[PDB]
Amino acid sequence: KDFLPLYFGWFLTKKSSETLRKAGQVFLEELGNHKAFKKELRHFISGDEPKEKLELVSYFGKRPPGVLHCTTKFCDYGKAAGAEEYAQQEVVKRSYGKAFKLSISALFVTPKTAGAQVVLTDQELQLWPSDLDKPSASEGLPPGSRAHVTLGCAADVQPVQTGLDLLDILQQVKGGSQGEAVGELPRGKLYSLGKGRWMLSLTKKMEVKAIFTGYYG
Ligand SMILES: [Cl-]
Repeated sequence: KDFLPLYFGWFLTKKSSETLRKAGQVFLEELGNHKAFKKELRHFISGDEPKEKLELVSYFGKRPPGVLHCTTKFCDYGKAAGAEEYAQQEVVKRSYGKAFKLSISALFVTPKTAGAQVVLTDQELQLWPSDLDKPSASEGLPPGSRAHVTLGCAADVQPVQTGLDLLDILQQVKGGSQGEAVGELPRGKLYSLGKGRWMLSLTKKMEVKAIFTGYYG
């Protein structure tokens, strides 16, 4: 029997991966120095940290090696639920190796993860899986809302958490967030969502080039 990839997704080109990685790092630096973030630090960490400055680049140390990616379907070589159905789809086979542009609308941080929110085109949405275990933070969010690029994770967090963290952030702002920004960073408006959750809504969306394919460990 033929096994499947570990996961399907869009793998950023080297240059797009470097552009987004650098924007993520700049965000972490700017956020950690922002007055609003600093005065909410005890909502973010929970230990015996001193009354000194947290460097978010250190905090989010488990950064992807190599290129960045946006996962569609985690397959675990066929062991994940829904893997075989996903992979057999015409659209997946037709798209395999195709180039796409991914639109990044926002960067976000929680105490667990840092990531970029991806807003998929209608063509890209056809590659989004139709799975069976709906996260409660996805209630009243449209399919494909979880799409993201992981930028870093805290030490004991697994990268999958980044999509759950995005969904939870999106739940906070689903009714609209006009007038609610706590402040601004150079590239957009900064939102403080409580419980260590922060979102930079980009003034101008970023656009990265990627290729749809399957990754094998
Ligand atoms: Cl979703």
